[PDB]
Order: sequence, then C-alpha cells, then structure tokens
Amino acid sequence: QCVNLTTAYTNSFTRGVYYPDKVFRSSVLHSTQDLFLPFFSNVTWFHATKRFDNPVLPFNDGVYFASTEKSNIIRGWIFGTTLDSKTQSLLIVNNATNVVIKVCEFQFCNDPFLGVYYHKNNKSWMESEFRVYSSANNCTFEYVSQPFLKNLREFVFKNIDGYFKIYSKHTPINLVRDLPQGFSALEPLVDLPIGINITRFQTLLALHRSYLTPGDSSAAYYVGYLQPRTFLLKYNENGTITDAVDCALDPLSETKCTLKSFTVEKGIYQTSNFRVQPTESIVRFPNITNLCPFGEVFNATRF
Amino acid sequence: ASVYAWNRKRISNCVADYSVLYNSASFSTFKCYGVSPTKLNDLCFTNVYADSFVIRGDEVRQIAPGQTGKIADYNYKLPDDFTGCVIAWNSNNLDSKVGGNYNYLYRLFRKSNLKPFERDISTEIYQAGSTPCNGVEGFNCYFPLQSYGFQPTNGVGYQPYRVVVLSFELLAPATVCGPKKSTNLVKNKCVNFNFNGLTGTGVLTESNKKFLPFQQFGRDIADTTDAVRDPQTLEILDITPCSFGGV
Amino acid sequence: DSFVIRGDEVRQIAPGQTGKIADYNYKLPDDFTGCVIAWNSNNLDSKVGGNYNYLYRLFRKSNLKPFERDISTEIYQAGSTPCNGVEGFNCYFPLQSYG
Amino acid sequence: IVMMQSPGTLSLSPGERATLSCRASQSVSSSYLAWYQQKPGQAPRLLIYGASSRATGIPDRFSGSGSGTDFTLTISRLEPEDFAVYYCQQYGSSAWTFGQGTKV
Amino acid sequence: IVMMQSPGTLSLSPGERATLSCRASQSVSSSYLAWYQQKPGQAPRLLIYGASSRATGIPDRFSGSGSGTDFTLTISRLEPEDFAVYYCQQYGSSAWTFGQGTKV
Amino acid sequence: VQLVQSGAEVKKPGASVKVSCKASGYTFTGYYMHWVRQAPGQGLEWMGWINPISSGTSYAQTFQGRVTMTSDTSITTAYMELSRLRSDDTAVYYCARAAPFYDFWSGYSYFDYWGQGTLVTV
Amino acid sequence: VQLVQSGAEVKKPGASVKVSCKASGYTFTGYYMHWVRQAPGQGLEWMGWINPISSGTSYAQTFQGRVTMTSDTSITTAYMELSRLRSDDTAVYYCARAAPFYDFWSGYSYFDYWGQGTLVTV
Ligand SMILES: *[C@@H]1O[C@H](CO[C@@H]2O[C@@H](C)[C@@H](O)[C@@H](O)[C@@H]2O)[C@@H](O[C@@H]2O[C@H](CO)[C@@H](O[C@@H]3O[C@H](CO)[C@@H](O)[C@H](O)[C@@H]3O)[C@H](O)[C@H]2NC(C)=O)[C@H](O)[C@H]1NC(C)=O
Ligand SMILES: *[C@@H]1O[C@H](CO)[C@@H](O)[C@H](O)[C@H]1NC(C)=O
Ligand SMILES: *[C@@H]1O[C@H](CO)[C@@H](O)[C@H](O)[C@H]1NC(C)=O
Ligand SMILES: *[C@@H]1O[C@H](CO)[C@@H](O)[C@H](O)[C@H]1NC(C)=O
Ligand SMILES: *[C@@H]1O[C@H](CO)[C@@H](O)[C@H](O)[C@H]1NC(C)=O
Ligand SMILES: *[C@@H]1O[C@H](CO)[C@@H](O)[C@H](O)[C@H]1NC(C)=O
Ligand SMILES: *[C@@H]1O[C@H](CO)[C@@H](O)[C@H](O)[C@H]1NC(C)=O
Ligand SMILES: *[C@@H]1O[C@H](CO)[C@@H](O)[C@H](O)[C@H]1NC(C)=O
Repeated sequence: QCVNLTTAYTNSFTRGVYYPDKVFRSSVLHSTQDLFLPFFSNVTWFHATKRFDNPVLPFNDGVYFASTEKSNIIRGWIFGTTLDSKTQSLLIVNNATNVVIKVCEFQFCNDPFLGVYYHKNNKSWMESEFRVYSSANNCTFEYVSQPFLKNLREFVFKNIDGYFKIYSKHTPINLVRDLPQGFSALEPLVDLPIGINITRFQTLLALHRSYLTPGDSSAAYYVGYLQPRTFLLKYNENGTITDAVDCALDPLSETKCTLKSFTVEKGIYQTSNFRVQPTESIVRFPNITNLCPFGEVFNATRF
Repeated sequence: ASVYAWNRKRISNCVADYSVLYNSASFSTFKCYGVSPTKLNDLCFTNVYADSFVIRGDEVRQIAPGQTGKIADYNYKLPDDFTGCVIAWNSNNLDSKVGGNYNYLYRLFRKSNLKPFERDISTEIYQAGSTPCNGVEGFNCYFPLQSYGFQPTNGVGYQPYRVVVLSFELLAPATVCGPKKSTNLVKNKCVNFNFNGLTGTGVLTESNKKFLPFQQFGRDIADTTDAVRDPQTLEILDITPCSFGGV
Repeated sequence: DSFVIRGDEVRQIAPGQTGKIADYNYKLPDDFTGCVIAWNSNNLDSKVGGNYNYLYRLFRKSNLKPFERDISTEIYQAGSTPCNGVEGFNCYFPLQSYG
Repeated sequence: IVMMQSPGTLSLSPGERATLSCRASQSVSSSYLAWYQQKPGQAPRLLIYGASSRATGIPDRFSGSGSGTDFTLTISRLEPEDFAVYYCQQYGSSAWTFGQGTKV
Repeated sequence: IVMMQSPGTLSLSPGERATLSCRASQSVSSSYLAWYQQKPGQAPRLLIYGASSRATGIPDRFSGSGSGTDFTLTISRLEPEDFAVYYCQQYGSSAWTFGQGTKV
Repeated sequence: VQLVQSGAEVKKPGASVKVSCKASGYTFTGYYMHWVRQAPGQGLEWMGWINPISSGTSYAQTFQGRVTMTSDTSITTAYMELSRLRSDDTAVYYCARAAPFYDFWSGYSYFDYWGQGTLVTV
Repeated sequence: VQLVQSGAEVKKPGASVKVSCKASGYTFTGYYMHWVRQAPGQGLEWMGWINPISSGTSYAQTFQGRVTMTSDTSITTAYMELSRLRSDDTAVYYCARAAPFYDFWSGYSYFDYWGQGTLVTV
C-alpha cells in the first residue's frame, strides 16, 4: 500500500570534499579533477497542522547529501529515473541491524516512507511496516552490509562507469541551522556495481505513527550538486586530507592552485587566460538549390 | 541475444582462466586488443564484461576498434581504446533453420552512430525524409530493425556467428585474476614482485604508513608506487629500489 | 618456404598475425622482408571423399618463434593431469587434417 | 491517377513487332513505371520495371521506354507465348495503380 | 555408474503427452546427459543432448530437462512415429553408459 | 523465389475470407507482401501491403476498414482477411513481393514475384 | 552425414569378425568413431572409439583385450575387429560419430550420427 502525504538555502562552505581515489598519499599537495561540491555554493535545505514535503530531486552529475539529527529519521534513498516499474531503480535502506541495497523494477509510492512507532512497554521506537513501494520484480542486484544511518551525517553519491559510489562521514556538531565550517573529507563507503541510469532521487524518512492519524494535526536535510572542478588537496603526515582549494572559487584560489601551494607570497602571478566566448553560429553557404546528380551515377543502366 | 539488443554479463570476484578459451579449437575468431592473449593469465582486472550476440559471418570484422558499418555504427560499438578480446564461432548448426530463422535482428537505420557500449533497443520509425512519420511507416519512413533470416544453406558470410566480447577494465582493487599460484612473502631482500597485478622490482619492508581501510597502495611525490597492501594478509609494505648507483 | 593451408588462413601468412597457423605452424617475424605468394590449388590438392594428407597443428604449449618448424606429435595436455602419451579427456592429438 | 493503355486490343501475326502504349493523367517518374504480362489461367509476371529495365528471366525481345505521361512496351518479334494481356503499372502517393490492360 | 529409466514400459494414446524419467546412481552433469530414440528395425538417433538441447532435425515436440541425478524427456504430443524405445545416455570417467531403455 | 497461396474459397455475402501466402527462397522479412485483386474480366487492383518485420500495414482506400493483413514469420506466411464480403468481391486474389520503401533503386515501386491466383466466390 | 556399415556376418565361437563403417559428408578425421553393441532384447553398450587422425583408441573394460579398432583415412573407413567371439556376442553392432575430446561444447559426450546396425551371429 501507499499513503498520500504531500500537502531555504545554506552555505556549503568548504565541505563536500571526498577522497578522489584509493591511493595513499602523505605530506603532499595533490591536484585532482573530479566531481566535487563547489565551495560556498547554494545548498538546498529541506524540511519534510500537518505539512509534508519530501520531493523528488534531480540527480544531475552527482549529489551531496547531509543531515543533522539524533532521531535517525533518514533511513535511505531512492535513485532512478521514472521511479516506477517501467525501469530499474536503486533502493538503499538502513535499519537496526543492516543496510539493504537492491536494484529492481520498483513501483514506488509518491510519498515513500518507513513507519516507526513508540513501543509503550519497551519505551523505545520500533519499526512497523514499509510504505516505500507497492511491488518489486526483475531484481538484478542485492547487497547487504553494516548500518550507517547534533550529529552530522554526510554522503556523496556518484554514478560513473557503472559504479554507484558512496562516500560518507560522521561528525558531531554544535550547530542547529547551518552546516559547520571547516574541512573534513568523506571516505569511500562502498563501490556498487549497479550499472543503471539515474536522473532523479528521493529521500526515505521514518515517519512517526502519530503523523498517520486521519486528522489534520499531530526531518531536515541538505542537498547540493557536484560539478567538474579542479581541487588542490592537502594530505597531512597520516594521509588525511585536512584542507582543500577550489581552483574556480576566486582569483586567489586560482593563484594557490597555479603555484601548488596553500600560501601565496607578495607579487603578481600569471594564473589564467581570458577570452570572450561566441554567442552565435553564423553559417553562410552559396544560395543554390539544385541537387547533385549522384543518383544518376548509382542507378545507371550500364556500368 | 540479437545484436541490436546485445546481452551484457558482469564478471567479478573470481579466477579467470583465459587459456581454456584461447587454446580451444572451437573458435574461428579470437582477436585481442590492448592485451596479448598469451599474457591474460598473468593479469588482474577490476572487472570483466562478457557481451554476447549473434551477427552474420561477414559482419564479424565489424566487431573491432576503428570499424564502421551497420553493426559497428547502429548495434554494437567498440571504443578506439578498447581493451579486451573478441571471440566468435560459426553457429550455423544452432541458429539456423529451414525456412529461415527470423529471431535475430539488427538495427539497419538510426539517426546517429552509437557511443561505445551503447545499447539502443527502441523500435521507433526512422525518418529518412523531411516529413514526420508520426509512428507510421511508409515512404521515407522505415522500421529500424531487420532480420538476418539465417538459413542452413547460406554461404559462410551469411551464416550466423555467436560473438562474445570480453572487455577488460583496469581502474579500485582488482577482482578478476588469472590462475596464478602465489608464493611466500619475502622481506628485506631484493626481489621481483607482483601484488594483485602490480609488478615491479625492489625491496619489501614493513610500512609505518597510516593506510586507510580502503586504500590499496600508496605513491610518493613522483606519482609512482612506493607502498602496497598485501592482498592476502592486508599487511602494508613499503617499496624501495634495490641498491644502485654510478660506478 | 612452401606449404598448403586453407583459403581463410592465407591472411595468417603475414607479419603481426595470430591464429592456429600463425601461432602453431608457420610464424613470420614482425620485421619480415619478403613476399607471400599463394594460389588456389583445389584442382590439385582436393579429392572426392576428402584429402587427409594435409595436416596442421591445432594445439601447442606455446607460440612458435619466427621460422620455427615443430613436427612433433606428442600428446597435448589441456588439463592438469599428465597424459603419459595417451590421448583422451584433456589429452589431445596435436595435429588435424583439412580433409 | 489514371493509367490508360492503348489500343484496348492489339492483333498481328507472330514474327512481327507490336507496340503497346500507356498514358498517364499526370507525369510519372520513369523509375515508377512497370509492365506486366498475364497469360490465360496464370498470375501476372513482371517484364519491365523502371520504364526500361528487364526483369530477371525476361528475353531481350522485350524492351520499354518513355517519360512524363507517355510510356511504351515493345515486342520486337512476337512468339506464340506473347499473345497475352499486358498491363502498365505506376507507383506514387504511396499507392500502386494498374492500367485496364490490353490484349495482344 | 548406473543409469536407470522408468517406467520400463509407457503406454498412452497418440495426441497425448508422455514423460520419460532417467535416474543416476551419482550426479551427472547436464552437459553429459543425452536421449536417444530407436525405432523397430532401425539404428538409434539422437534427440536431446546436454540434457535439454534438441539435435538437428528433431521436432520441437521433444524437450528435455533435469540436473543432478534426475533427468526427464518430454513428448508434448505423441505421433505414431514416437512409439519407439527411448534411451538415456551419460558420459563420465572417459566412458559412455546407456540406460536399459523404455518402450512407449 | 516461390509464393504459394491457399486454395479457392466460396463464401456467402457478409462472410469473411482469409487467404494465406507461404513464401520461400528468400528472406521473408526483407520484402513487403502485397495483395492484388482481379475480378473476372477486369484488370489488377492493389489492395494493400504488410511488412512482416513489424507487421505494419497500408491499405487502399477502397478496402480500408474491410481488409486486415497479418503475417507469421516463423512459417514465412502472409495472410489477407477480407471481411463483410459482397457479391462484387468475387475475384482472383494474388500475393506479390516487392522491396521495402528503403530500397535505394525503388524496388518497392513494382511487384517482381507473384503467387498463383486464389479464387474467392461470393 | 552418412555412415554405411558392412553386411551381416555369421561366425563360429573362437572366430574373429571385422565390421567396417564407411563415413561421408564430413571431415573424417575431425570426429571420433565409436562402436556400440546391442544384443537381442538388450539395450545399447559402448565398446570403444578410434581417432582416425592418429589411430588412437580407447576400449570399455568389457571388451578390452578382445577388440581392436583400426581405420583408413584414405577411404574414410573405420573398422572394429572383435576376436575370440562367444555365443553371447550375438548382437547388432553400430558405428557412431561423436566430437573429439577437445570440443568446447562437449560434443564428445554423445553420439550424433549412427550407421545402420550390422548383425553378427555367433
Ligand atoms: C535515377 O536517379 C535519379 C535521381 O534521383 C535521386 O537518386 C535516386 C536513386 C533516388 O535516391 C532519388 O530519390 C534521388 O532524388 C532519378 O531522377 C529523380 O527522380 C526523383 C524521384 O522521382 C525526382 O524527384 C521528384 O521531382 C518531382 C518534380 O519533377 C517532385 O514533384 C517529386 O515530389 C519528387 O521530388 C527528381 O526530380 C528526379 N531528378 C531528375 C534529374 O530527373 C531517376 O528517375 C532515377 N532513374 C531510375 C530508373 O531510377
Ligand atoms: C546563493 O548564495 C549567494 C552567495 O554566494 C547568496 O547571495 C544568494 O542569496 C543565495 N541564493 C539563495 C536563493 O539563497
Ligand atoms: C535516463 O532515463 C531518462 C528518462 O527518464 C532519459 O531521458 C535519459 O536520457 C536516460 N539517460 C541515460 C544515460 O540512459
Ligand atoms: C533489518 O533488515 C534485515 C534484512 O536482512 C531483517 O532481517 C531485520 O529483521 C530488519 N530489522 C528491523 C528492525 O527491521
Ligand atoms: C521488550 O523488551 C524486552 C526486554 O525487557 C525485549 O526482550 C523485547 O524483545 C522487547 N519487545 C520488542 C517488540 O522488542
Ligand atoms: C522480467 O521482465 C520481463 C519483461 O517485462 C518479464 O516478462 C519477466 O516476467 C520479469 N521477470 C520476473 C521474475 O518477473
Ligand atoms: C598522526 O598519527 C600519529 C600516530 O597515531 C598521531 O600521534 C598524530 O597526532 C597524527 N597527526 C595528525 C595530524 O593526525
Ligand atoms: C584469505 O584471505 C583473507 C583476506 O581477504 C584472509 O583474512 C584469510 O585468512 C585468508 N585465508 C587463507 C587460508 O589464506
């Protein structure tokens, strides 16, 4: 069954950076080109009388996802295209004991969710039923591993060369409204051999039973998008990325990348080139309409 | 599968003996690109894809890098930097019947060429002229697919061939290795080595580098391997060159 | 150097080629200097019922070196178990006829 | 379109030459004009296509020519087997049209 | 190895379906299991090989399936020419073994 | 190339007739199968065609709404079903082969092979 | 593919019989030639095979020491000679074709072609 539930920006700062590969480096500044969340970009802030808005978002070239909660409301995500039984979709769900990742032709609900209730005797929250999809078939992939969903959880989702790559970080915070400032790189979580087309995704939330009453009365996260950017990453003595420069952020960051350093000395540096780009395409061919007699060659009676 | 709708099989986390296939007498074509067929068992890959389909004899040459034609352009395209092996054999005794086997289709018309490993299985009417077809075939409006109609009496060029293309991916830990027997790990000596496909010469010592759980090897400022994770013990080893210098 | 092969294999008599003939029978070097001349001999080397006097090597432990001539008939081991000169499962007679 | 053949009936001795005409109410591409022969009790067979090209198996005694709205079929020497009904056929506007046929 | 077919005798009307079973004393690769048909006064002919694959010239009325120690031959519709003796055959240990055969 | 049609049929007005045409000697799906009618004492009339590869059809406005063409590639056979038969549908029906519309040299503009006529009386 | 065997033979106990099998329609040396026996009222029993390219053989333990298989590629003919014939060797003998052991798709695991049975009475 399905339930019909449908009835702001923050600063990304210097977060959303992940280890670009699986190579150990130390005490070195490494320049890499990959899909990263641009520094100081506009990250959309979602908040799912009753009001419910947990929309399907574009995947674009990859997604930066973050949440700040101690209630374990965010349980998973749906990644796909039409998000119905017509095409294959990737379903990632966390629960009490493990993470289940499946690829099937899922017939997803418009407002997919996991039910949770407060057990009056145990005095704790417990799982009830899934209301994510009405049916699933033609399953091609299944994977099960360890669980990972003032507590900031960050994820990066990429879909490159058949691999659905997930990076993650778990950091304690003292913020309520905005994401924290400072630098912390996300580590590879899993490389999934999924091999599917993804253009849209949706967040799976655990909804309290009390919200499912028939009356009109009785879950925040951040989404950014990755871009093809050049980053200068600083690896410390233990091979941890502790800082980074977005080479396209501003003229100083560009200088820092050019000089392969996080510091710049007094002076004037040649860092880039300027060029005006064309806005139109002008085609001027001879104004003739007669066609070339090629057919007369191909359909000749005799060769 | 039909070539217009070729079937891709993903192979991983296994031992790949390619000598069984290469030394077989049962294949008519076995052409490798980017790799020698006799060195395959010494290599490790991060993934192998086995793409299977049926085409007619004359079209077997189109299953290669740098080719053009109805198959190369509209059905199954291989990249110019393809690494892998194209294996084919005559299947006239399997895929042909009296009266013609019309279960094998190929794409005859398309708006543009396919990208490498693109799989187009649409059946939308192809517009050859300037006038919209509106889903109706007729003059200047063609049904994009056609059958081979394989018959047991056809000449070789028109007999069915079963083609399997093994693409070798080299990203990522290698998961598909040849059937090579491992040796004991030796440290504090000048040795040749091969760590999950990573070859070289040098001295292996215990590393004090803080490798993360996902990292398989490291590199110095020269961007060359200077440390590896042993694929069996998960021990981190530093690699230095064997003593050398001018004389 | 003279020999008989089947039509489709004529392309294998060249530099940079692979196949049963190029690898196990007659190998030409990548720096080969010379000419490869061939003609149809269907009216000489064929007979009704099949001409089985023309053999080629189908199996070998390794590829030939340029201008190497291997005329042994030792049983080829395809498996891990020694053949001990006896053909059978995973033990093949290395030659075959064109017929 | 209307494809009109003439004469409705043609009669002459074996060994002689016969000319069969087909006229169109509108111009017809030479590539779209064909001639058929139908013997008594038999299905039609193709003789000429593309105005002038002989079909496989057709004797060189048969030839065709023409353009625009005027096409002909020529039988240089008539044999006993040529005394049949001939049709002209046109393609256009995604349709196939036959003339009324003439009997030799 | 022992290849045992059942029932020893099978009897039913033409137009109906017959199931023939073959059991092995030990597991047999599906690739090594074949079925034969032998008509009175005639040599055996191959029907099914590789457990399920039809031999050339064999009607699609015949099919096979199975694995391990249990294989079957199915005749979806029996024709007068199907009322013959069927055998199952196994390969292994460099030897070829036939079942005792069953008569339809 | 051979085209073999079904035998003659006799039907009452209002009835439907299905005439088959089995093809051999060529790639069945490589050609369009056309149907042409010839009433007694009359000339040849094109009815329509079917493209076996997709079972796509086109009909003359004369027969459109009465005739349905189908095919089965597994037996390389084409069918023409003419419903609501009238007395003026008494005719010899032919199947004929022509190239598809994508033929460069306009082989679709004519019919190169014909089956034996099948007489249907109404 | 055709396999043609010699005619029927009648032998006394202790005698030897040689049954030929002439093959045609295929590359003779490309296949193994197997022999299979069928005693009256009994099923099929595999005897052994010969590989014409090398004249290599293998026999069932039942016949090993009594049966010798030979061949002559110049006339694409295989022979099976069974010595020390006993009364229980009365049977119909067949020659049958199977792929060589190097066949990738296990064509050696079965016999795809059979000759006409040759009756030998002892
Ligand atoms: C031999 O080929 C010529 C050239 O035609 C060209 O090549 C053919 C193989 C096909 O691919 C054609 O589509 C291509 O144009 C034929 O002459 C040309 O025929 C076409 C089609 O009949 C003519 O187009 C028409 O022109 C009239 C106006 O007169 C329009 O009303 C129609 O709608 C349509 O556009 C084209 O004008 C004509 N060109 C010339 C120079 O004659 C030629 O008929 C053909 N011969 C044979 C035996 O096939
Ligand atoms: C996006 O970020 C810029 C700062 O670079 C800010 O000025 C702008 O108002 C933000 N847009 C929205 C809708 O908040
Ligand atoms: C993914 O699916 C969408 C349809 O929702 C389609 O428009 C898009 O082109 C597809 N992308 C790829 C790579 O197939
Ligand atoms: C979590 O998912 C696993 C799937 O393997 C299931 O067995 C387990 O019972 C689930 N636990 C809860 C609390 O849903
Ligand atoms: C309730 O609490 C008890 C422990 O006192 C536990 O064993 C039981 O499983 C809990 N009930 C549920 C549904 O988890
Ligand atoms: C897989 O998809 C095909 C095509 O829709 C369908 O026919 C088949 O039944 C599906 N598989 C399963 C197990 O339902
Ligand atoms: C590097 O690792 C060492 C050893 O665990 C630790 O003492 C040191 O503080 C770490 N330095 C940094 C910057 O993490
Ligand atoms: C096999 O490799 C794993 C590492 O993935 C190791 O933990 C295990 O002990 C090894 N087992 C043997 C027998 O070597």
